[PDB]
Amino acid sequence: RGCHIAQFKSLSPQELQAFKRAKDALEESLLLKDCKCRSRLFPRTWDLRQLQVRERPVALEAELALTLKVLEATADTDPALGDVLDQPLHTLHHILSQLRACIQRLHHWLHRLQEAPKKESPGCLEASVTFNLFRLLTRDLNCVASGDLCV
Amino acid sequence: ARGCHIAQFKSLSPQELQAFKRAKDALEESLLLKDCKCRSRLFPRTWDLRQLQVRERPVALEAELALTLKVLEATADTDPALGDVLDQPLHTLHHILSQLRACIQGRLHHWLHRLQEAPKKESPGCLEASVTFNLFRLLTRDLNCVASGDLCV
Repeated sequence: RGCHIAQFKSLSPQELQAFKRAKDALEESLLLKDCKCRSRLFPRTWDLRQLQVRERPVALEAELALTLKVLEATADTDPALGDVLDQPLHTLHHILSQLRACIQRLHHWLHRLQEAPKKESPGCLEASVTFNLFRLLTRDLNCVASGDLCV
Repeated sequence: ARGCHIAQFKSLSPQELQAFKRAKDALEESLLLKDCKCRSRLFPRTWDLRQLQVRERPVALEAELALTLKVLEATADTDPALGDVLDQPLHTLHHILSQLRACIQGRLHHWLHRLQEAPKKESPGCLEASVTFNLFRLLTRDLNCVASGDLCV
């Protein structure tokens, strides 16, 4: 019952760093092929602040679920890269779990995130969630955790 | 260029870092839906300036820097929308290059050779990527190391 979503507004130096190592390793694992994408999963032209407050949670969760799904596919396919994603992925689960435990126009975007693991290559998706990772944790997440004072 | 003054680049500024950060974000977005990646790594995480002796680190940083500062210059010409974001960063990037030059006159030779031979071995999509992912490390860790001389072990 005692949820405290306002905790995710802040994140922390420890988490941030552990995520950076993940990103630094991922990007480093993306450089050796292959080609990427043919569409954009997370355009810098769109933003969670577009929807109404009550809808932003479901978008974030979806976003999370996808980026969680892909980084799991990667963690498996590359054991060495899995050692740097192990804890970050765990924290990523904790965030989403807490999200759905405390929540109780957005379908042109949602439906699109459905046509992703079936319309894009693994490398593409991996690059997508990787570049978007930091925006998810610090910006998008912060936005939802802040409710009515996120405009 | 009227002396050696790079200590001003040790901590940089939250101002500039934001401009580079948004620049890095825009760069990555362009990379998503375009010409693939590299066949080899230009900036291996295993490779570090601290491995070199203090007197040769500035040179290595110089090579690392000019490479990215070129690939970016090219990008800002091919994709002008990106150039409005890369604009100010590049000026700073040049400024540190200029200041750096005024400070100067085995494992090193090979590294600055793969970088010097890079623009004609890897794809433009590969280049724009290697220097983007290495951007931050260069501005914070690598640059700072050269500005710290002996005190960077």
